[PDB]
This record gives sequence, C-alpha cells and structure tokens, in this order.
Amino acid sequence: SMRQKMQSTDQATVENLNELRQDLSKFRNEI
Amino acid sequence: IPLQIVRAETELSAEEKAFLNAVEKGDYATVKQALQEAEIYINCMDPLGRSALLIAIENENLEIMELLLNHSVYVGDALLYAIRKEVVGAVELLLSFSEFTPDITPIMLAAHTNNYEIIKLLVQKRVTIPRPHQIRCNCVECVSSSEVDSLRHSRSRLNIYKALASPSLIALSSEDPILTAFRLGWELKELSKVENEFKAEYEELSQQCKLFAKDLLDQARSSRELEIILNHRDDLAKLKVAIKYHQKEFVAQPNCQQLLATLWYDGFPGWRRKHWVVKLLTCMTIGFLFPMLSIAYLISPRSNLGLFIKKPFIKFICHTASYLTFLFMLLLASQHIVRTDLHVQGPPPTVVEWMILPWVLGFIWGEIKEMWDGGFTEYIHDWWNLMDFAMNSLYLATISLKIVAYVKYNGSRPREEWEMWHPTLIAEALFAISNILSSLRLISLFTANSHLGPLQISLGRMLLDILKFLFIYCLVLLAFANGLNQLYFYYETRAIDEPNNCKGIRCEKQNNAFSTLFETLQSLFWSVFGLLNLYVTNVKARHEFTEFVGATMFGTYNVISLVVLLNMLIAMMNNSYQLIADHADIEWKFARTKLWMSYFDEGGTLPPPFNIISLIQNQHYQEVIRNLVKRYVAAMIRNSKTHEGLTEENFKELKQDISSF
Amino acid sequence: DRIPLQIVRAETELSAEEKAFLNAVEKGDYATVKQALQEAEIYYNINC
Amino acid sequence: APVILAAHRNNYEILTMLLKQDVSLPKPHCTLCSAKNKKDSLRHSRFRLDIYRCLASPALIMLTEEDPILRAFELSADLKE
Ligand SMILES: CC(C)CCC[C@@H](C)[C@H]1CC[C@H]2[C@@H]3CC=C4C[C@@H](OC(=O)CCC(=O)O)CC[C@]4(C)[C@H]3CC[C@]12C
Ligand SMILES: [Ca+2]
Ligand SMILES: [Zn+2]
Repeated sequence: SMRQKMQSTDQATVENLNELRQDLSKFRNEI
Repeated sequence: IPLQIVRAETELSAEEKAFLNAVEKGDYATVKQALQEAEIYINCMDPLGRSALLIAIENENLEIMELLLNHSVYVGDALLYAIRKEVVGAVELLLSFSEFTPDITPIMLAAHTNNYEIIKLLVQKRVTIPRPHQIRCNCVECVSSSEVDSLRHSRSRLNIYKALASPSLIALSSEDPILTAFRLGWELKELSKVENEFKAEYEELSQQCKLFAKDLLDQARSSRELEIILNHRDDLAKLKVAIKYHQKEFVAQPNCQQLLATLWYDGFPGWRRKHWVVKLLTCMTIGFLFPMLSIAYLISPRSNLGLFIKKPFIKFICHTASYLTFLFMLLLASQHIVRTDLHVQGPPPTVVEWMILPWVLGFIWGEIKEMWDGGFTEYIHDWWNLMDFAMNSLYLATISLKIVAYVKYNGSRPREEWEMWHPTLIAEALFAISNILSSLRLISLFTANSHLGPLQISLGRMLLDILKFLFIYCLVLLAFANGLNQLYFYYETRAIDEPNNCKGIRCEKQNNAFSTLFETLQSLFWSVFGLLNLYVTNVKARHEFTEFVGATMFGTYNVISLVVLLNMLIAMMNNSYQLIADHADIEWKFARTKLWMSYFDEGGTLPPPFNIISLIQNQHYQEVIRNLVKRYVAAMIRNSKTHEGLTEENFKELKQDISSF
Repeated sequence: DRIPLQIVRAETELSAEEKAFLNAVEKGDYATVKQALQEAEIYYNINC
Repeated sequence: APVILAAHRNNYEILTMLLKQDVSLPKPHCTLCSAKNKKDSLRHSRFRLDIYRCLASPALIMLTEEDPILRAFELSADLKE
C-alpha cells in the first residue's frame, strides 16, 4: 500500500526509458 | 543489539532469475526465448507477488499478454489489476496475499476508479451490482451477517454505496441522473449518522453527489432548456424537489436565481434599473393602498386591480403592511387614553381591542391552514412556526380568561385588594407576553434584503453553540446554588421582621437571598449582571465562620462565571463566525428562495383582516438530458486527458520511428 | 436483490473501418491515412 | 556506519541487502560517557540522535522486530522522554 502512496506520477518510468534510449545512442557511435 | 532478519522472502531460482528479467525489459526476441523456455518446462512471481501476467500488463505489451494467455497461465485477478491500472487496451484484451477484498467485482472497481471508457466497456456486458438493504433493516440475513462478522458487513456496504455514487455510472445507467443524484445524496447523508465509524466517507460521497448534480445543471445553454429541466414532473417541480432535499448549491445557481427573480418581480420591468429612492417610493405607495387592493380582489378577482394583488412582490408588500399596521395598533393599547378606569374587576373590551380582534382570528386561521395543508412534519421544520404557535396559544388563553373574568366578576373593587391569582392580572400578563412575541417576528423579513439577510442568517447559525455553553453553565449554577442554599437556609427570616415588609432581593434592602433554592437560583442569576449587593452574605447573628464561608463561595462562583466562561465563549464565538462567514451567500440565497416560493401559490392571497371574510414532456426531457451529459463528459475529460496524451505521444513517437529508420 | 445496469441513452457505434482510420490518425502514420483516404475515394469516412 | 545512514533514508531494498551480513548497533545510555562529554559534547549529542533516528525507521522495525506494533509503542514513549 505504501508504494502506491508515493509512486504515482511514474516520472522515473518514462525517464528510465529515456535513460535506456541514451545508453543505446551512446553505444551506437562508440561502436 | 545486533538482532536478526525475522521476516524475509523466498529466493528466486535460476529459472526464476532468468524469468521476469526479460519481462521487465520486454524485448520480443527475449519473449521468443521465454516461449522456448516455457516449452522446455512462467508462473514465477516477483517479491512484490506479481506474476508474469500482471507485470506484462504493467509493461503494456498486448502481444506479450496474448502469448501468456496462450500458454494458459493463471489469470487470477488480472482483470481487476488492469482495471486499477486504468489501461483500456489491456482490459479489452482480457475481455477478449490478495490485493483486493474478496467482495470486489470488476464493475465495482471500475465505478470506484470513475473511468468513463472502462465503465462503458464493462456495462455493455450487462453486469449487475447487488442492491443494499435499508439503513434500519432487521431481517434474518442482516442480523446473521452482523453478528457473524460486523467489520466485513460494514466494509461491503460501504464499498457498494461508494460504487453506486460514481458520476460516470449515474450518467450512463440512470434514466433521471438529477433525481438519482438528489436521492443518493440524501440517503448517504442519512447513513453518516447511523454509521458513526464511517462518517467522513459518507459525507464525502454526499458532497460528491451534490457537486455532480450542480455541475450537470451548469451546462445549460438556453432558457428553454432551463425551463424544461426545472419544470419536469416525474409549477417548478424540480425546484421544489431540490428544496426538499436541501440542495443549496443547486438552487443558488445564477441562472436559476435569475429565472426566479424574473418570476418574482412580475409587473415591474427594469426594477434593478430604477434608483433606490424610486424603489422606496414605489414600495411605500404600494403598501399604503393595501385595503383598497384587498377589497378590489375580493370583489373583482379577474379585473386589473384584482390581478394586481396576485403578483408575488405586491402580495408580499401588502402582507408586510398589514402586519406593521397590526403592530402599530398593538402599540396604542398601552396608551392610558384607551383605559378609562382601572378598578373594574371584569371590564368589557375597549375600542382598540375590538379593532385587534379580527387580526388575531385571521392569524389563527392562517396558521391552521398552513399546518393542515403542510402536515405535522413540515410545520415543525421552520422553527419560526413554533413562535407563531406559542403566540396564538397565548392570545387564545388571554381571550378565554378575559371572557371568564367578565362573566364571573360584576363589581368594582380597589386594585390593591385583588388577590394574587385574579383572572384579570393573568390575562394582562399573557397579553404582554404575546405582544413581546409578536413584535419579534419582524426578524423573519430580513432575508428579503441583500444587506441584512446574510447577517441574519449568520446570527441564526451561531445560536446552536450558545445552548451547548448554557448547559455547562447550568450545571455550574446548580452546583453553587445547592451549596449556598445548604449553607444559608438556617437563618431564614419572615417578612414581618424586615423593614417595609420585604422578603427577597427585589427590594431596596436585599434580604433572604439564599434562604430557598428558587430564590438562590434567582440571586445567582442576577449576579452575572452585577445587580446583587455584597451585603447579602451577612448574617444577623454575626457568626464569622459562616459569613467567611459564604463570601468565599460567592467569590469563587463569580470568578468561575465571569472570568473563565465568558472569555471562553468569546473565543469560541470568534472561531465559529469565521467558518460561517465563508458560506453566507449560498445559505442566504437558499433562504430567500424558500421565502419567495411561499408567495407564488394562490392559497394565501388575502392579508389577515380580510382572510376570515406525460409522454411528450418526457421525450423533451430526455433530449435535454442527453445534451447536458455529453457536454459534461467532454469537460471533465479535458482536465484529465490533454497533458497525459501530449506527453505520451512525444516520447513514444520518438522511440519507434527512429528505430524503423 | 440486484440492480441491473444498462445503457439508457444509446448512440450509434462507428464501423470497423472508421475505427481503424481513427486509430491510424491517432497513431500519426501518414501513409496509412493516405491509403485509407484513397480507398475511401475509390469506394466513394473523414466526416465521421 | 553505512547501515545507520541507510535507515535514515528509510527504504527497504538496500536495508534488506545490507542487513543480510551480520550487523550490530550499540545501544545508547556511565562514567566513561561522562569523560567523552567533557572532551566534545556537541559530537556526543549528535551521535545519540543519529542512532535513535536509525532505530525509529519504519522499514527497520518491520524487518528486524518480532512485534512491530509493540515496538512502536515503547519507542514512542521512549523518545518523548
Ligand atoms: C426597527 C423597528 C423600529 C421597527 C420599525 C421598522 C420597520 C418599519 C422596518 C424594519 C425592518 C424592515 C424590513 C427590512 C427589509 C425588507 C425587505 C425589503 O425588500 C426589498 O425591497 C429588498 C431589496 C434589495 O434586495 O436590496 C422590503 C421591505 C422589508 C420587508 C422591510 C419592511 C419594513 C421593516 C419591517
Ligand atoms: Ca406560519
Ligand atoms: Zn435485511
């Protein structure tokens, strides 16, 4: 119950997706 | 102290380690690998307890969920979790430690979430919600459930009532959403008193229902739609139903108030445009001619003058003028010019009393008609009506006692020789009390003014706490009165032994103040206003201990009464007024609407001296309701949807088109 | 002992082709919308 | 101690992992403590408050105590004094 109390905006879900995207982009040019 | 990990979680196996990791990532090649692993063998759960299906639902990958269903994993409560997550696609796909209580159904959860699209989807399948029993139901099942498990019973009832009060569900499934909102709000308000444990939840639900009804009314775009809504009968029937259910915000809507104003001010176009001096002159000249208008209506009810008094504002002015004339005639009775002699035991009525008699009969007949027509229950709600009943009863008692005194006594006698319980004295006292009660009724006319109305309402709402304070003060007063009377009752002295034959504290030399309980209560009452002298605690026998104890008790009573309680009351009244001031406008408008509607009817046209002498309308209503609901749904969607939609379209569009390129 | 729930005011539902066109418009695929509109012109709805 | 700072943040995942290895925490109050207070009283007071803030962590009580309801009752009366 407590997790839903503060984890509701879910900004760190789309932000985590953006972080995966940036890691993939950095790998691309680096390789 | 080092302590230990008393509570832990079962470790994940190698297969469990491999699984839910690709599921969190969601790569479809890893999904093919998971399918291959399943063929090699899926139901493993994360430490949160969510299986593969639930976390796949969270990932919002419909293909993954479809593949999981093909593998025939345990569905469990996946539908409820999808409804809670409020994702339409997963709910549609599913249609094609337990988190929730066992009584929860998908439709109840959807109504709890108040999602219009999901509720529309589920209600297409024709789901049902169990109906609740009465608030005071005493049957076999209710008693068995309450005795076996009361907490679960209360929780189930609260869940059902919370599901039934969803604005989206009411809009979709109710034939008359406004009436349903009214009835549900009233019923939920009544349930809060019986179920004291869940008072806040029921109050919140009732407030939500009221707000939904008001916001549904707020979407009218023409006067024709407003008339159709307000005049619907299952004459302003809907307005009367709203008044009956205490829908203050619904009544105080500006458009409804404008319609009521144009109904009330009939015959006076552009009344607001006129300067206030012109308004005052018009009111005075209209109220001056009340007898002529009353007679004209009595003779020719359908002529111009006859129709003049049928308008609500003119009728109100005439009634006010008649009451003011009655009060002015009451003021002339106390003038000594009326009373020729004061030594007649049984006197005949004077001229002023003869003039006052028709008004008294008129008021009694009006109150009888009001009570009989409205019924006993409606009559007591006013509170003001109680005053009317008391005044009329006192007037009747005065008349009866006057007749008895006239019949019985037939001779002149000095007034100082009359006994204590002479009928004339009782009649005079009752008449004076009746005059006091009659003069205080003019406060009820303050609600018609925009300046003195809200103040009168606010002062009315502040009289509830003063009584609660007075109860505690009464306890304190009784305690101290008992103590003082117990101390001082031995030294009671007779009236002969005192100067001028006084006993009590209504004399220049106060005496015997604490000799009886009644006199002690009166003496302690008058000390609040400082009208009791300090020498009343003295004893003729001059005993020092008794006088010291009495003075100490009197001082303690004075300190407690005047230093603590009065300041506490001042602070409490300060706090209460600030909260009341916020909602003064709505309450005043509700009160003025109640006052106005009493003059719309044709029953009480004449003032007190002179009184004693279906399918087509339903089709139109359903058309208007259809338009209002459609506008309301779009407006509430706007606040919820635009920001979320824009944000989702940005990143999602960015992360797939680039991959395709 | 139960409350039946049913839609009282019913509105005509869109066709499958119109819903697919709506989803294509929402998904922002210009090629799919162009093909759908060309097929609509061939068969003789954007006004839906 | 790293565990003390972890309990200050009041979250479950790292607290469970860190406590998996055996970890002790000295209890707070003698003659020896009086000697330390003479040398540095500001540091002594700060350390005691640091420990009690770690002990009053909802995540730590749930994971380490057998009767979390009774532990919250006794600690609350302890901290008020
Ligand atoms: C105070 C004592 C000395 C009694 C003598 C005064 C009366 C003649 C006054 C006192 C209060 C008056 C009433 C106060 C307010 C109103 C509402 C008023 O309604 C409006 O026209 C309101 C217009 C607006 O909204 O501004 C009509 C007169 C009336 C009944 C007044 C009628 C005359 C009353 C009874
Ligand atoms: Ca009345
Ligand atoms: Zn029952």
